[PDB]
Amino acid sequence: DRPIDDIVKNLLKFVVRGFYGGSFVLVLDAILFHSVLAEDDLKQLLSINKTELGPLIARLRSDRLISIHKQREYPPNSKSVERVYYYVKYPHAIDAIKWKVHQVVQRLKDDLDKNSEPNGYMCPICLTKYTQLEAVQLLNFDRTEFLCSLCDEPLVEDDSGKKNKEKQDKLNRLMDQIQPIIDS
Amino acid sequence: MFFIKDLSLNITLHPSFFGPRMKQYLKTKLLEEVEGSCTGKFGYILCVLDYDNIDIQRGRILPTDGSAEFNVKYRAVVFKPFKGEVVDGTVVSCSQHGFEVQVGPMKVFVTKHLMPQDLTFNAGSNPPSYQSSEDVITIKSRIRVKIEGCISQVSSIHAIGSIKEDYLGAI
Amino acid sequence: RRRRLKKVEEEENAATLQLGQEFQLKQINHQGEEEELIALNLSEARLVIKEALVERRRAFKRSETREKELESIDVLLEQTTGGNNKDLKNTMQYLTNFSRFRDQETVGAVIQLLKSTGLHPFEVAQLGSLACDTADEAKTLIPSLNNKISDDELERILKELSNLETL
Amino acid sequence: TINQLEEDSKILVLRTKKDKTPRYVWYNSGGNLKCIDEEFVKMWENVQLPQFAEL
Amino acid sequence: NKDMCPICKTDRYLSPDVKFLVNPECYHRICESCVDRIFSLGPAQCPYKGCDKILRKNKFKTQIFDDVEVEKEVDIRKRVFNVFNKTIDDFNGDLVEYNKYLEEVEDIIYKLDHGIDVAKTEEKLRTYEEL
Amino acid sequence: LKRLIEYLKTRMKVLHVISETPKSFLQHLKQLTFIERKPLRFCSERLSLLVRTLEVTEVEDFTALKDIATFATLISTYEEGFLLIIEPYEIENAAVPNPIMRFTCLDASIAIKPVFERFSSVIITSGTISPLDMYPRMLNFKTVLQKSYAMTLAKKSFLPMIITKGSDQVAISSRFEIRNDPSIVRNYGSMLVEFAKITPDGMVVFFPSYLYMESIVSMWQT
Ligand SMILES: [Zn+2]
Ligand SMILES: [Zn+2]
Ligand SMILES: [Zn+2]
Repeated sequence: DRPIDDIVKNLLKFVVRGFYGGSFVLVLDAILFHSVLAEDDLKQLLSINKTELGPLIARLRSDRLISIHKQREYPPNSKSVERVYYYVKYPHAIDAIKWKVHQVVQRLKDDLDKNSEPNGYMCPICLTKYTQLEAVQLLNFDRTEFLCSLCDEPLVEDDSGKKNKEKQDKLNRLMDQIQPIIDS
Repeated sequence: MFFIKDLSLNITLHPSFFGPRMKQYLKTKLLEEVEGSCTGKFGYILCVLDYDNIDIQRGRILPTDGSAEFNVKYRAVVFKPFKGEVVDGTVVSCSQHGFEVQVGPMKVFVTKHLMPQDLTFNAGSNPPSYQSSEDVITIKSRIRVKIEGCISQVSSIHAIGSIKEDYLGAI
Repeated sequence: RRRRLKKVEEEENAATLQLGQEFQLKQINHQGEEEELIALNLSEARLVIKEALVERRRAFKRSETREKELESIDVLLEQTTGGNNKDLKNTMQYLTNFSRFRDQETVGAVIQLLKSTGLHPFEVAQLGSLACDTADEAKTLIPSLNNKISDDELERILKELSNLETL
Repeated sequence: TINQLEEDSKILVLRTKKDKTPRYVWYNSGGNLKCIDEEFVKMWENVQLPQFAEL
Repeated sequence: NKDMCPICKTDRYLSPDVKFLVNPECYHRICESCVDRIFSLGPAQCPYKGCDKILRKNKFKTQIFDDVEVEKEVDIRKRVFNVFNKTIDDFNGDLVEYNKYLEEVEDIIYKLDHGIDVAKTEEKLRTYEEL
Repeated sequence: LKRLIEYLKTRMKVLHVISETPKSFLQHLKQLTFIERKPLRFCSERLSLLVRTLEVTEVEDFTALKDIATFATLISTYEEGFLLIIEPYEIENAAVPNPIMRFTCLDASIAIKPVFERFSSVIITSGTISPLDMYPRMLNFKTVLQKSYAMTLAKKSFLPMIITKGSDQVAISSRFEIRNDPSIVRNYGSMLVEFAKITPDGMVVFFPSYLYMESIVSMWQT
């Protein structure tokens, strides 16, 4: 069909195959194949229990990969119920993908920056951290060890800075994996 | 760094010093409560300038304690560190966590993460020191250090130093 | 006066010239008028403190080499002031060690030479305190001087500061 | 055969939670299924939405 | 890549805050955020793999030209012409000698660009700028 | 040549219109690239000599080098009567911007001055050169006699007519912003229809611009 529709279909397929499980993949692929799809339609095609699609539909709505319509009709047998329709809103969905991956990159930068300030120390007895700025208020009279304010225990070294290269590698491995997303 | 600033302090006089030389008692308690006293707002206050004319106005009696509260305004030399400022000093202690440098009245502790990697601890020396391929840093050694972090409490100020920048270190 | 919380502000950094809201360039004195923030270099601070101590010794009475200077100021300290002088003793020792200039005329020459530049008090006090040699070293020691002083002017003013350095 | 087609990412299948038993196979119209690592999956999970109409 | 910073792995599309910062000693497509993350604390080695040159924070600048070789050629030309500025007035109208001086300037610029005789040309540049 | 081309690439990355003199261009190029005017003045000659003794069979890659050498020599040896215009948009209809750099000759007398300096007798001649006194000012040359002849006819061989309005007295004009006016387009179409009906053999219709002709003929067919 329309080439931009093909591109957004492949983008939604890629993000549901990457960041979501196989049942999510099946539900969103059914949504991309049949444009609108009610709850009985998902049940008939996928043989998925109502309680099983519960977390699936809840996650897909909370990420806005699919959206819901609350229309009820009048069938000839007059046993009408307020059924729900599941479909895809392409611009809101792609905008959600951009916002999610963008701010994910943003606080990955924040996490590696927080790793990039020097490590400081932490007290194993009280399980509380103390950075280098306030450890020098807690150094001893012998001027050798930082002693905890409560436990009075010599402070041990943390690892915020030894893992900076590991965080950079994880960032790189995120980026080369999400290269199709940015191209789309 | 050293500054000169207008300062104001609320000082409390016990009623036993309500004599004809109450102003002299006020000035002496100003001396041994301000000279060398550390405040985080205005830095280490070192010496009080213009001792002949110190602004002392009327002192309010506290309604329950019965003591007199004077709002004394004075001129004093202070020493306030700032982040990112290069100061000189002398080393007074060394350890495996780092070493403290003495600038003014304040000890700036330089952590072991903030020296060049060629420079390493040597505790076998007496006193223990830091040795590199080109220089040694020991006690009573002239050294130039940049302050890149300052914490200031109500009555205590502590600073963090680093010599990893070029054209720093021993002088 | 407004009662906003105004809890958001930039961290005090020497490179950005942010020294806090009460180390601004203008200071309201005890007489009510505004005045330039008085920032002292190390030798200037040593001379101001020594002048204050000898004036206080004169008031109490009415009411040069490194070795002799240290003992002279120690006797002056113990004669003038009473208790809690560990910090002031360390300041006196630190200033007599790292005092670039000896006497009032040389240091006042440094203040007038740096006031000919029309520069920040913090920056000129840093220039008078740090025993720098070259312009690029001055720029990397004080990041505040970036895009403020030309390189030739910087190297010449540090050249006569090196000339004014004595003993 | 469904198993190696699944790790070849040629087909799509759901399995029971008790055991990996295929019951219904589809066609994988998309790409490979294991492009994104699991810690990136949780790292994606860590974020949420403030509201609707701003974006 | 000419569009993204390989050190911090950020595209210009989602992150428009990246900039075309390079260094004269080693020209690397590196961003201002990477520069402030690494070299603000102190001087360090080149984060791109296969290079380990020491470099400073204050020497970074934005690249004017698109070509790395052109950028380094004009930077070397500036580093030569700052001390080599003889003109036809300095040569007193001797056109052939001015042409020969221009030959020598382009020869030493080409030699500094290609690194063929870098030690001898650096020594000649130093002993000619000492005057 | 490579650093000159890179300087040109930097100059075309400007988001607004630059209208500058060649002297200003040369000063900016000298301060940013250390390229002088005199090596630029020999650029085309040096490129021709280099290509000659490289004896290359293919020059389809070197056509743009001819363009650059021509630009360099022109903008180097000419400084008065010329202007460099850098436009961020070559055409405003395009979505993506396409920058263009135009080195334009503002004085039409520059190219024709050596002709009048070389040749003693020049007869400027046209069927429809008017006004005649415009050309000795617009091109710096002196004319010994300028005259327009009036053709003598037994009967008036040609009929010039100026039509300022349509058949229904609606005003007609071909200014470019109202080219889509249905009344004016209909009046021009009706005029052309009647003139085609009453003209025996041939009829030539001249339009102010090709885009105008394309638009009005397309909507005439519509
Ligand atoms: Zn503890
Ligand atoms: Zn980067
Ligand atoms: Zn490198």
